[PDB]
Amino acid sequence: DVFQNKANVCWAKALVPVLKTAGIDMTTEQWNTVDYFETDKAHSAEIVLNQLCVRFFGLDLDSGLFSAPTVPLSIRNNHWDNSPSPNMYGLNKEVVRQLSRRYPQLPRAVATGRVYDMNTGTLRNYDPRINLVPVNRRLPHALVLHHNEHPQSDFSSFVSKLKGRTVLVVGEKLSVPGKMVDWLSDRPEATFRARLDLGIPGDVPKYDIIFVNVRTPYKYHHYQQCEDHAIKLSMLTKKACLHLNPGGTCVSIGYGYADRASESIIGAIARQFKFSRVCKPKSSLEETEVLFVFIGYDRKARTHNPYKLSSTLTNIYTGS
Repeated sequence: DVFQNKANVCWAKALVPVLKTAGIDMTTEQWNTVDYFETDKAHSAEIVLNQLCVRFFGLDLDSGLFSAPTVPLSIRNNHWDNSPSPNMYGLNKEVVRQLSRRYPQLPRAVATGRVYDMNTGTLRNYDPRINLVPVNRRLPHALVLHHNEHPQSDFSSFVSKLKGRTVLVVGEKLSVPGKMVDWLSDRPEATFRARLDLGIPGDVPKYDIIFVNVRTPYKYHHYQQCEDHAIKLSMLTKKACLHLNPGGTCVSIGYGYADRASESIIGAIARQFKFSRVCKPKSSLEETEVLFVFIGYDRKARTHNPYKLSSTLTNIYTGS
């Protein structure tokens, strides 16, 4: 009803009873501020929950604010529902009590379904721009000071320069001279034509190089753009690993890993390759944009290179 004309928002439906525990009752207009709701695309109910928790209460899920085992979020088939399951969520009152020490007005917000404004300590009506960043989370790298309006980047040259015979370009079209290029996209010209919100089709083959040429809109904050891109990291970039030949390379547009999902996904991917780099070629104009470069798909157990990518992101984003 709130959901009329929507085919792929079962993730928003599964959330309804979860949000209701924090007094939250989303209108259609409020769901419209989640982009995959507006464009009616498949999404993770857990990433969405994290994102709403930030917007509402200035904290992400790691705070435990929704850790009560009240309502399950489950995936039967490939859609979300509330079918019985150990993966349970719900406003946790003990955590609210503990947090009210630092945020005395938070109990009121989770009772009202209003926003707890981290900047002012007061209540507010919903708007996605009040709590831009979760305050319980130590970001693992710096974020840009400024974001401007630049022309879209072109990575043809960068992909050409990579070792590899066969290339799968995912998302936007890219011509890559000297390489055999398959194009995966919902565009009708595509070599393999598919809905990308469903992820990489199991039926696509293996490649020496996969390029995820997918971007996410900057709307109002670096953190916002990085968290909106996360579902794409998971559905495309992470699945790309199952379509690499031994020693192949995965390359992906990105905005860092400010949010917890992205950080989890990038780590899962990085630990499968001999090398993990962050590059920002002289073609990447947008300030928040980077390429994640994973070379040497070998799935050998090695030691954790985590501060390397963070340092590099930090230097990039502060300009250093």
